[PDB]
Amino acid sequence: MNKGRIIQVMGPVVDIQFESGQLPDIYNAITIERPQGGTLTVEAAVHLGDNVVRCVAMASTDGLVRGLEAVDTGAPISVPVGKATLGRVFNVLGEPIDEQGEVNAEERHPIHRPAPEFEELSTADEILETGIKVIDLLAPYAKGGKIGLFGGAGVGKTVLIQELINNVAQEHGGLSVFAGVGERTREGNDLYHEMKDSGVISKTSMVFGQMNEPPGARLRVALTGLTMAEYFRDREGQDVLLFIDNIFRFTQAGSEVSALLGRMPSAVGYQPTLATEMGQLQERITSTKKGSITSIQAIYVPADDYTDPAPATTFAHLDATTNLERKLAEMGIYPAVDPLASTSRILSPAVVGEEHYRVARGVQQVLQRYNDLQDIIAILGMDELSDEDKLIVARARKIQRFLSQPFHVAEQFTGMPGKYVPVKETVRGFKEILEGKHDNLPEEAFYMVGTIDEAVEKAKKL
Amino acid sequence: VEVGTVIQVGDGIARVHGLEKVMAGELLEFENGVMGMAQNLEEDNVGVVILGPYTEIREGTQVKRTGRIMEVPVGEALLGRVVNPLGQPLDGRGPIETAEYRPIESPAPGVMDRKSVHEPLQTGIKAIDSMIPIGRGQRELIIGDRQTGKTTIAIDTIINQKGQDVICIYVAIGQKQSTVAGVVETLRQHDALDYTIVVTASASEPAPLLYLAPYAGCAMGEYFMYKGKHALVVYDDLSKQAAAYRELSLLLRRPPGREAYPGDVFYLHSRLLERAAKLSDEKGGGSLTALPFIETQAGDVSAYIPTNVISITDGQIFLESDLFYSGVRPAVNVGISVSRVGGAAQIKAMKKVAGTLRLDLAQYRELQAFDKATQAKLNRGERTVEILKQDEHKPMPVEEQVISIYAVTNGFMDDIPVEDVRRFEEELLSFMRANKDSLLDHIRQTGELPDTKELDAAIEEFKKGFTPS
Amino acid sequence: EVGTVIQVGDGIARVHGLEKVMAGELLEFENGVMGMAQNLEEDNVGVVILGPYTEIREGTQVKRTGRIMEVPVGEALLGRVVNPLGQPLDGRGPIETAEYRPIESPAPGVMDRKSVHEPLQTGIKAIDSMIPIGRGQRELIIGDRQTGKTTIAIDTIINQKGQDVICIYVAIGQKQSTVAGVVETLRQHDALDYTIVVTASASEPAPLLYLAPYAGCAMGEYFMYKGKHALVVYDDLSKQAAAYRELSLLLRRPPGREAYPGDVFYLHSRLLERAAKLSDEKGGGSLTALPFIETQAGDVSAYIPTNVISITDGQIFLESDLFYSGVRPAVNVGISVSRVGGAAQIKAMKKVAGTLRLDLAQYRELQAFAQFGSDLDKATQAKLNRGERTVEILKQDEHKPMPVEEQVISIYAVTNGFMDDIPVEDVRRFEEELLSFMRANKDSLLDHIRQTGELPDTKELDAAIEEFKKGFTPS
Ligand SMILES: Nc1ncnc2c1ncn2[C@@H]1O[C@H](COP(=O)(O)OP(=O)(O)O)[C@@H](O)[C@H]1O
Ligand SMILES: Nc1ncnc2c1ncn2[C@@H]1O[C@H](COP(=O)(O)OP(=O)(O)O)[C@@H](O)[C@H]1O
Ligand SMILES: Nc1ncnc2c1ncn2[C@@H]1O[C@H](COP(=O)(O)OP(=O)(O)O)[C@@H](O)[C@H]1O
Ligand SMILES: [Mg+2]
Ligand SMILES: [Mg+2]
Repeated sequence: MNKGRIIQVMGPVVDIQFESGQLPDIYNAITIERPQGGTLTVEAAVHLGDNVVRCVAMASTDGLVRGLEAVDTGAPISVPVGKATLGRVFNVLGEPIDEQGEVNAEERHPIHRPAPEFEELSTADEILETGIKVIDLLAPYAKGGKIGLFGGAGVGKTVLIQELINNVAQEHGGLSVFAGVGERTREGNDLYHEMKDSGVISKTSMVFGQMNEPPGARLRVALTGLTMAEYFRDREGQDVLLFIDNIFRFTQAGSEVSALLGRMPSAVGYQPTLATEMGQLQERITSTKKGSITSIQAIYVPADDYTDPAPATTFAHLDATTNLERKLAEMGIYPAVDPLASTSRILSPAVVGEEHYRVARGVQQVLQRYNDLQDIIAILGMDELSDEDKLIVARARKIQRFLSQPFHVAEQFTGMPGKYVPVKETVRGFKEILEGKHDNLPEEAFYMVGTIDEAVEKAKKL
Repeated sequence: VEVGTVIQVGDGIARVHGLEKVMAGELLEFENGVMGMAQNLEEDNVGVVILGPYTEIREGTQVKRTGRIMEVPVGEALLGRVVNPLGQPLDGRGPIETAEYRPIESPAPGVMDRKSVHEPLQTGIKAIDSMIPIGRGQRELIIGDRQTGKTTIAIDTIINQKGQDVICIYVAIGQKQSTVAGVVETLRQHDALDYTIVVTASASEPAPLLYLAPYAGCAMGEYFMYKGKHALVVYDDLSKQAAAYRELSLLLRRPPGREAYPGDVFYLHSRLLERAAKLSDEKGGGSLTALPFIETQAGDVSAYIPTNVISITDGQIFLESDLFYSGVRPAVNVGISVSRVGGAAQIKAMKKVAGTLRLDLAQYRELQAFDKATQAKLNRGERTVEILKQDEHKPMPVEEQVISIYAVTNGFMDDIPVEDVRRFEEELLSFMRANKDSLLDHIRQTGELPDTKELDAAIEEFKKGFTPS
Repeated sequence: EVGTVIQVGDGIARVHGLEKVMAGELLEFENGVMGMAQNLEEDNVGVVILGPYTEIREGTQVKRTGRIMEVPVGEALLGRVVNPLGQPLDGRGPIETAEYRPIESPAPGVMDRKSVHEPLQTGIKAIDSMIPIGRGQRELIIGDRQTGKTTIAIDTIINQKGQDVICIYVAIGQKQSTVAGVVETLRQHDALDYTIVVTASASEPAPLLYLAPYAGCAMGEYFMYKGKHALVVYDDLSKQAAAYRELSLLLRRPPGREAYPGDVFYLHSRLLERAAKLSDEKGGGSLTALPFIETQAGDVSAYIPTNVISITDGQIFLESDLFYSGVRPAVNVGISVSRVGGAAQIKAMKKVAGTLRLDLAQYRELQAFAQFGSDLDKATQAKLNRGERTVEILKQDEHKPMPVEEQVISIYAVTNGFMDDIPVEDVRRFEEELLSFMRANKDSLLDHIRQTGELPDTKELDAAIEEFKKGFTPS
């Protein structure tokens, strides 16, 4: 295998000269022993000529000296996969950062690879039943799909993530992966302990590409988490979850690497490889014949501009959006999913049934009408409304409470035990409310329950 | 064999020493089977763009001449097959056995080589066929925001060519491979695959393959055009191709301009769509119809790349976002959508029935955002809107379209409620197909409308049996 | 060991030789001026000069030290004014210390930390109530010039008097007479004797502006790793960023957005992550960071602001419109965030602040109806009367930080409706006299909040406020 010498060190870029006819491939990991203990890993980027290879550093370049030995590993950054990764916290290189002993995996897979071949892919959309009423009805997740997660601070983003891990593991037997792209170290520590307390730690492998690491580390960390998610799809046939927070910081890292390499910038200062880099990440997240990887992705929107190249390129791959609203969290409506703003590509008579679509649209039309009358009700009063609207307002308030749900992860907060509600029960429950079967029941009965039978069961106790 | 050696390489762009006798734009093959394109012939070296994965190519890697100008396989061997821009099969159904080849870069038909477009290409979609009719050899831009129904128009158009002897080419550029796999499965279920070629360069594929994808699909369509047959090419989409070509140009350090695109970005699309044409009787009378896609951002038709393709094509079909997400599908914007060919691309019956239909609906939508005379036009407008609504993957024969549009425009649905118009249409055509088949068959054979008095009686005969809500 | 200079210009020297030099190593020129090796290239070493360069020429010799840049740390720096190299600028003799720390130092890992649970009281009612800062947190103070950014940091430092918290004010790119004015303000309020002042003024070389926050961070880390608590202020990182840009562009590293290099985000993230709250196993000490950003015409989506906003745990956005109106401090509560939130507050403040953020949100939302006086229904009438009174409580004078026990009673009084009877113009005078009354007579209610960290008996507190309210004379 190939051995070289450091000729230049310029910030997080390292030029390494190798011998003739024995150079590292592009995206190969190259290890460099530090003079003061430890090992720096760098990634091969450009072949400049004269057997010199420009490399992007995955850690600090301080302390490096010109002339030090650099060893070509012979492959990309290879990371552990399988059940040894579960309940563990990793870095970009697949090394444990939790101080919890050895990671005894059987195989290590490279983080750089092509997307699945055309023949392997699934040929039709299938719903991924989360068990959460609001999501499954109004903005359902697709197997192999990508979901944009929007919401402010303290609205139930981390609790929703933990519940999706729990529900898919409990009912579908699908494990999860969390990729912290530009993770704040304080929040990574909190998330680790929060997932320990809820118990979903055992179903998830965590990978952090922390804020204080170089641009190369934060660029490739999503690929490390992705590779762990791919094992469970390809080998064990699972419908896997892959959380990426934040997907903008993946794009941001690419732009930073592109600037370090000296490429000409594209529109709005982004890297010219904007679509290519996003596509090569996103296309690997898909539904194959054996299994799938469904990805929930937190997305920052620069200057609140959705036409900006970063979100615009990201939205090209999205199949749905889960939009968390603070006003619903203030009312006590958890999960605080906005039932009008959240959308899904697979909400149609083709994918879900004709009944599902009819009921979902009916719920939307009732909730939209109630939302329009808020200004009229507040000033003029209920007597201003017609007999048709009074009934719509009554059903909308029942519907809004039946969209809430007690979570297995949020037993500490709510007090009650958690509920998994199937799609058929969710469709039936909201159908019966729209038809007017439960008009005479009180509004508190619909709040914080699973099925429609539990709402009727709650009514006698009130 | 004549050999060369790579001396520099980065981002899929290589500089090669040797290859002394190599042509400009020649196909090349590296050690590991990956293909390349000799772009620039320099004094001592050759500039090579890699047309595939470049993670096994490096300094010292060897590359050889093929002796062939950049080309793809063509002919009937590609029918029902899924390929990449080089013509390599992705479906896993064995190799493309063919002797016929055509070049990626190829000159468009001259001034005397063409004839005016006069033959219908029926999409099977009422809104398009009536108001923005496409002809054989026309170039019609399909433009609109993300998730406004662009691909569905193309697939339903392709499905509608079953039994019409028209070869179809669906070029997927920068799309998710999930959707291309879904498309080919949809064509299999509707028996549209066996006359369709699928060229795909997905979002994970490197930028030069996205760049080449439309020209490969164009070449495949051109084969049938110049042999006297008719073909349809779909570029889904040219915004991904333009962005892919911008990457290549910025990696080559070529001077960027508006929205960072290179100066030949208009020429990228203009030479592509010029090759789509209607040939003369001397040249065999064949044609290639083009449906290029452009994906706008927030409905901005005045942006650089959208205005480039509007400036090339023979009119456009704009898909409105507000209409699309409020029940109106397909969401055709009647105000700014247009077909340059127009009446020449329609049969006589469709031309006469839907002659002023676009401007009538354009007036209706203006009056909607605002009396007894204008009240009648609003009531007529709502009912005509319900007729032009249509389910996906359900093409309508032209004889059935003209009957449906004839009924609503002459006022046979005014007494019927607005919510019952979609059911009124469906049941009226069942009555017309089963009983009054001679009226429909007259339109099929001649192309002209039937007797006015006889058709009016047939509609009024059905209305007695119909029951409203 | 030894190398000779090839070219010199603009605080940068390129040096032949120095074959075994480390990246970031300290170098010594023959005249005694120091340098730092930033670029290691194939045929030369790009060195940034930490001093004057008029005596550095071609043929000038440079020596290896074999060491990274260190700074003096400990109790000796308290009350002193220093440069980023730790050299005294106040003219009050040397800094006697055995303790030293490196300028570049790794931040605590994921397992070395404990959740931020301890208040760091700024003494500012608007910040402490609705945008609370905890010990170990990184809270950005951001806004245009003359919005009150520096004042907030100085008032925070003054409020640490007698709280056993070592403060560190890092000045980057400022006028030196303005820094002299700041230390005099700290001296007059008895704040200087627990404060370290690091200053790299505008006339200093660019590397000292670049290194100033890291030097101040190292001085704060000494107390953090020893089990004590510390506060660091970077005023400001905009001028630090521009100084690092200068050096990168002079070393010909490729430019990007606003001509900054690809590692300018990495620069600030590496700085700010070193501020933390350590675990019980690691001693339980902390370093709280208050980085500054000077925006231009309110452009929070500019590159350097965008970087530091995303890195930090929250933002205190200041605005000119509020400042000119008389809302001082000029804190925009709607867009300002603290992701730590309630965890950084005592139980008393957490309970009263829930109604305060609710009332203030509804006031500025329904401010369109304000001009339409007495046409409104009584629901929106009382909320406007309540809202404008809470704004007057959130106003606060310069250099007058309030103890947390006095804040909670003032917030408790206004939110429960004990100032609805009193006019709008008399609310600030009503506050000052109420707390004077509470300090003198009803100290047992105050002392309960000091000791327990909770509210006293509410009906007893209601009785205490009502006795004062009768003695008060409106106007
Ligand atoms: N499903 C839920 N049921 C009840 N309370 C919830 C739920 N989700 C969130 N909360 C409340 O909101 C708080 C913040 O949740 P978290 O997921 O940490 O938000 P974020 O991640 O957006 O900061 C929790 O401490 C809890 O009190
Ligand atoms: N006429 C129609 N009726 C019902 N659904 C439609 C119709 N046209 C398109 N759709 C659906 O709307 C979505 C968007 O259509 P698509 O062609 O994918 O738009 P684009 O290609 O512009 O993203 C798809 O899920 C498709 O199934
Ligand atoms: N709460 C306040 N009340 C009255 N004056 C203030 C207050 N806060 C700041 N000021 C004054 O307003 C000016 C604001 O400038 P400064 O505090 O330096 O903010 P910046 O650092 O953003 O310029 C100072 O001259 C200061 O004296
Ligand atoms: Mg499409
Ligand atoms: Mg200031």
